[PDB]
Amino acid sequence: NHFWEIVVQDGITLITKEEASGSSVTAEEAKKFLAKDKPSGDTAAVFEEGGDVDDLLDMI
Amino acid sequence: SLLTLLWHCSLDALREFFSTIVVDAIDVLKTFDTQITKKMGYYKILDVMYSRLPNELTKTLIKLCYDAFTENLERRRLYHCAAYNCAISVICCVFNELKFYQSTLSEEMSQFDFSTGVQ
Repeated sequence: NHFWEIVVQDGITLITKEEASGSSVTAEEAKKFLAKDKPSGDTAAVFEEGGDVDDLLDMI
Repeated sequence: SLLTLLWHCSLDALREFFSTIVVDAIDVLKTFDTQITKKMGYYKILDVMYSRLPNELTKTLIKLCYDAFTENLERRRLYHCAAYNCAISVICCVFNELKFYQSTLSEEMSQFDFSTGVQ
């Protein structure tokens, strides 16, 4: 329901490496900006075979 | 009888007739042999009516066909074939992608044919 979004806006520092500064900051910043979505298709997830039914229901 | 007309009658009339019998077939879609016979006929008419072009309810009825075959007395196998052929029909435009989820002389001659009245 809520997750690391508020971490991202609050844990804005030190969520990655910091033992040799200069790469520490770059890695931390990279983890701040999380790596923007991909499809999967029906018959591939929880309750697979409603998905085709999902693909069945619009000819208004 | 019917399939001859259905496969051949004017496509515009097909629109009219099917639209006239959409819910007329929706309800009846869902001794017992008579039920099975009517259901064969329904599949045999829906599949051919699908064959032309894709009301608002049209969305749902598709699913109500597939399950019909999925059952795990020979009339029952005929029913399985009926449902499966109907699905094969309806799967044309829907799931168009893969993963289908298994003269003087002539006129006078006719005038004389008229005179005898027999061709």
